[PDB]
Amino acid sequence: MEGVYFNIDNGFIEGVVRGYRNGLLSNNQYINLTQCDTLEDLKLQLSSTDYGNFLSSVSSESLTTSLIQEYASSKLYHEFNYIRDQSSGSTRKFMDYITYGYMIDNVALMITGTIHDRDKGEILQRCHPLGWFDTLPTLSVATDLESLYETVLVDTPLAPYFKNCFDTAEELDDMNIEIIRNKLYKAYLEDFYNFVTEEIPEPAKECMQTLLGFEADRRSINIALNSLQSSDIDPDLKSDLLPNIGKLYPLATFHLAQAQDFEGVRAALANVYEYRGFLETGNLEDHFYQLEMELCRDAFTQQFAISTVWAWMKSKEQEVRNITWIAECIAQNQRERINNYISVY
Amino acid sequence: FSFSHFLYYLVLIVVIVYGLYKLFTGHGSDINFGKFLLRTSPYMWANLGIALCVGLSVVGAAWGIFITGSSMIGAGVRAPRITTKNLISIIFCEVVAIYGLIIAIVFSSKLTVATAENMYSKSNLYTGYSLFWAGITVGASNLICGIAVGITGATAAISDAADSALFVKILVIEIFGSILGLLGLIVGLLMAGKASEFQ
Amino acid sequence: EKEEAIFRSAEMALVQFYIPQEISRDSAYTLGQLGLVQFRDLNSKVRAFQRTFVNEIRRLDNVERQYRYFYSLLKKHDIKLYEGDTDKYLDGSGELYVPPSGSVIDDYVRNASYLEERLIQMEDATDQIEVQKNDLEQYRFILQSGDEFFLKGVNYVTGVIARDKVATLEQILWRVLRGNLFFKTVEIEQPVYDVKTREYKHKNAFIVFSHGDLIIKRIRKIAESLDANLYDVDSSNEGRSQQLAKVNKNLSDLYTVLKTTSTTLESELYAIAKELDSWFQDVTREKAIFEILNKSNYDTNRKILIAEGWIPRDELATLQARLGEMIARLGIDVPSIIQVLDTNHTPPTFHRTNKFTAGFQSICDCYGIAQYREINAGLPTIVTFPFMFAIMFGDMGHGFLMTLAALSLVLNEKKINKMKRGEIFDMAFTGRYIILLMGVFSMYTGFLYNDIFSKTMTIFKSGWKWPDHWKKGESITATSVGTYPIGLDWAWHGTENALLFSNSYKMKLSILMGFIHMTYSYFFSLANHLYFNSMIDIIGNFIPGLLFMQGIFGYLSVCIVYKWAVDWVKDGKPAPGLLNMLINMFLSPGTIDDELYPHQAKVQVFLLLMALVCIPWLLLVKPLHFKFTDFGDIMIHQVIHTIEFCLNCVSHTASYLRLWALSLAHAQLSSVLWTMTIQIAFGFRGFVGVFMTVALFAMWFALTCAVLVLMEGTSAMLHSLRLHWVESMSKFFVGEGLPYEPFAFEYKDMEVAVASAS
Amino acid sequence: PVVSTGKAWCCTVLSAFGVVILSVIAHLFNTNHESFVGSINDPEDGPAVAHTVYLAALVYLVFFVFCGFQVYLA
Repeated sequence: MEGVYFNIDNGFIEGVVRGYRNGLLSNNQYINLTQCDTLEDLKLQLSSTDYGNFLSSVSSESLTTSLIQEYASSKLYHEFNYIRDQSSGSTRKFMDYITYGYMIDNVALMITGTIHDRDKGEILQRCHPLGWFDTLPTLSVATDLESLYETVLVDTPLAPYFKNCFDTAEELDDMNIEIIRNKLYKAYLEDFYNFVTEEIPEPAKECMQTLLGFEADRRSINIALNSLQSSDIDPDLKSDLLPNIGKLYPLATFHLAQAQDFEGVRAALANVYEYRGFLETGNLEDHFYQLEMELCRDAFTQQFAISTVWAWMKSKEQEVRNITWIAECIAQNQRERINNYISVY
Repeated sequence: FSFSHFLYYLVLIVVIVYGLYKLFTGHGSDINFGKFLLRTSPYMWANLGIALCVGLSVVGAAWGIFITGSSMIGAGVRAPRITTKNLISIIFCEVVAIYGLIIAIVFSSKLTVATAENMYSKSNLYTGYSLFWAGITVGASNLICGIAVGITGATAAISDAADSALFVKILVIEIFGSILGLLGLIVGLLMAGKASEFQ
Repeated sequence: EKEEAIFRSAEMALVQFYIPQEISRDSAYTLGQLGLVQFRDLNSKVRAFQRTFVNEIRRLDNVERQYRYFYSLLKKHDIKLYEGDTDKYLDGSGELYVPPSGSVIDDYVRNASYLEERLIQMEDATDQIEVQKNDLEQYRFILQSGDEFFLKGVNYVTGVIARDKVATLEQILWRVLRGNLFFKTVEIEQPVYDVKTREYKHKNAFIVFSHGDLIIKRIRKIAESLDANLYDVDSSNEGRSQQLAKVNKNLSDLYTVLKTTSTTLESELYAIAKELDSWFQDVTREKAIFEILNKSNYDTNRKILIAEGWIPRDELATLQARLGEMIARLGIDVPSIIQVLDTNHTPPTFHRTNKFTAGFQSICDCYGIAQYREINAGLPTIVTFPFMFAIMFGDMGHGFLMTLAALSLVLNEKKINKMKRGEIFDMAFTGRYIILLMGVFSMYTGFLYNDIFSKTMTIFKSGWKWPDHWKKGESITATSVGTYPIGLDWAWHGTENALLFSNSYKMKLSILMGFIHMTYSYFFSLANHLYFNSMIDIIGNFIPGLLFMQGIFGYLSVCIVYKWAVDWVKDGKPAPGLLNMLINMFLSPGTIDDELYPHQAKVQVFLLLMALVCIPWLLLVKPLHFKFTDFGDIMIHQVIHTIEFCLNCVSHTASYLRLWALSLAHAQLSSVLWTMTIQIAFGFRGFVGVFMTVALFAMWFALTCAVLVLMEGTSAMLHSLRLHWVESMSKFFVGEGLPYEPFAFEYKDMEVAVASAS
Repeated sequence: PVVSTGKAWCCTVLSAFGVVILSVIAHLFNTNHESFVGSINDPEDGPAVAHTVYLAALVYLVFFVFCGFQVYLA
């Protein structure tokens, strides 16, 4: 069984991340945060949680909605960097593969910001400190891709993912950079699924396979619903943007690659059982966040598994989205939709 | 390439070809496992039983101790009050080796010196066989018991760090998991009950 | 008059306080200067931002935030804090002083708010000079480099980059310029302290030669995107002379501007560094009293706060005798502001510890806080905990070294309890009477085991006699001419069967001491059940549990002691194996290999049958008395208590064999260390052998003081601790309780509060 | 001198226990004791090996008075 060899190098990590799980805000703590009047009341009410004394040394009057999520994210990222420094062998590779997906978003953000002639220093902020890679600010030169890959991207770990990307030889606009980002993310999800299948042991293997399948399915549905808009894409040129894994791959990605209107997407998801309750709703991303949280809650029942390191990392990032949504309503007096946070724990 | 599997397949090929050679030559009774059991000294079987009993019991205790101890130190960074509460999870893993001490104390009283004639008799061969398999039985049962109680102790430490009202309900599984080593002790003391010393 | 509360807990009382609002801030100091009231939270289920007295907390911890900023600003400019060591004008005798009154706290608040913006506008103006000092200091390094650094085939870029990024620049500029680069670099041996980041940052210079206009403008962007500081340098040597004479003369000017700007800030920090500590103590005592009134009710119709608090009942004559003094100070006749209330909550525990029981009580409190008015566990631990250590550490010589290491901490208590210890020497100092008793009992036990530094003593006459004569090398035996009065006989020393006799004694000693210890711990359960008036716990748990383990494992101890008292050679009967009849009492009942006493066969069957009727008499009488007055909360708990009480009898009585094991291994290592280090030097008569025994004695003494006293005295101490936490307190110690910890004032020590916050 | 805080005490304690133990060992080799001289594989000459232990006691006494003054400087 799995507990025999797991705790030789991952027992301290397991115990620390389960203790990190225990600081997730339950449903009553969000109600107590919702009842706050001003933002100092939100600070006092968050001081009685496992965030406690993190907005110390700020002010009583320099407290802003942006600053709250900056500090609440920096806490999360220091915790991730603490767990990754205590890992070795296969867990270190697992956490580097978690990091690469943020590196891709930093790459697309830097290339997009270079085109619109703006400052390098303002693209270097708002640029997600977890996927850093020290040679990143060198991407602000030489606005075509062939002078990017041949100078700075071959040394990055994103270098194997630029295989399907060299069909243009010109400069870049907002459409081409999103095509490059979707192709990089396809190659990333397929390589990380292949790493999970061949090298992670079983109770974490099946959990990470269903979590990465959910990530691939959400990418596929959003690429299909962002391609029926004011554009014209050949249907075999769109099947190169959909990842080859998940539970809607071998049939429904054939139909999503050919959907011409909004009713072609509802017809493609009508056959899959876990979906087709999603396209008649309020928000569409509030189904994906809810289903991701029900998947992450189910991953905390497996006790000897490193999927927990995923399931914590996505849950805590949901939590920082909730607090901001409360802090955007207290600072702006918009209490009408304040109870639309997403809470499972 | 699975080099150890290649070693396994080479051993199997050599065994099958050798036995088939002995059949077809006409000498299949030269591979005589019963004559090996009468010419081998009973002191070998008795001392392998004692040594493997205490060694395997100690190995199972140590395995269970690091399985429960790693998670108990990791779950004590945020909840340091679980430490002295969950110490009996380690106590259940460490009484596995005291059973191996007890078996090695009982069985070592039967290691007397036999005479040159009256050496490979029925009683001495019986005592060697009984001490060998009794030592293996209690040592293997204690290895299995120690690893199982260690897994349950790690899970109980995680559950105690979560909610303190859960440790009373996960402690029941460590009580079920610890009777296995005591049953191994009882069968080890009963397999060597009628065995005399080496007179 | 005042009770002792070391056998059981002290008697508590819940006290209600009706405090007027005009003396609410005043009486909180009176109840804080006497630290013997534990308040309880009456405003539960009220959110922390909705309680009263929350604006005062926000103002006072804004002041605490600013004081932490001041202490952090006393770093980077090494200025020591004042540390007024008069810890006497606040805490001490009398337990009643005068607090600062309102306007002093407001002067603290607006002084700390006035002085923060002063230090920010002086600390930013000093810090802006450093970033234009390091730039010109490293640009002065470029201008003194000779001619070979500036000459190799504008046509070059020059700058300073971190040493982390030199290989990255050279690799990127190799891939850009297609292998036609002329990169060159020289190191800088001193670290350049930056302010953007806050490390030391080994940097070095670089120069890149290329001819072009797009190529220079792209190499420049690549270089400055890797955080290199680029510079413009003339090509002629007169150009470097003019730039070294022009950029310098500004470094000395900027040094003069760096002083008298880093000097008034320096003097202001010297002004703040005096009496910052007293400010911090006053502000934290003010916030401490406002967090006690925060958990008490307040009426609106009448001007009355209502609080509850736990107090030891023998000190109800002290709240009245101090609050009368407080009212007599400022005369306002108030109507009976103390009332003793009857309750049905759980009061705290509070054992009084008086400096000799204190370390033993700290040892027993690491396991759990006792129930209210339960028998204390720290009172038997004064003797049994250093004496179970002594059996595992039975050496007359090592106990002498442990007493001498204990008396160098007891004979000077006053010098050490007023200095910092540091987490190992602290546990050595607070557990010094434990080490004293452990060493004394080690002397007694090693006198009975008859070994001093693995050598015997020979201080009586033996009970063994050797034959009259023999040939040199004959296996003789002794003749048993009597018995030996105290301890082991010294005629068992070499003897080639010393471990054959010497560990049948040491195995039975452990079983007897473990049985007597557990049966003494188990009567504390009867003494608890007879105090709390729980006559069903006597007949439901105590009596079957007593007849279970006394009918199995007490019979074994009677059989051990009786077999020693019978002469099995003068009588002509074979001595039976006690372990053999112990196994055959359960696994083959009725039969007897060798008869120990004349009616042994009926007693084995009666004691086996009695111990099997205690399995239905436990687990069944206790729940049914609940039903006929089952529920599941009682039945399943009693099933777990029964199959955990049984199966811990055998496990707990077998866990005491570590007494034998650690003693045997201690004696064996101390005997091998003698015969391998100091025994070698006894055969070296000469001049080389005088030096040889000095070195070999030094090695012997170092290993017998480090390996053999310290890290085996630590092992033998933590196995005696387990026998008290597990095998002793699983029979009387019921578990969970509430610690006392009243509301008092203490010195706060800012460095344990600045690192504790962020 | 020497460090005289962690190096003088570390030699004075070792030399103080070096005089006391080696003196009684040399005394128990001077008189035959059957524990120090009682075996066939054991020093034979008796009070001849008391001399070479007594000289080491004197050498440790020399170290004791030499390092005992070096803490007396302060």
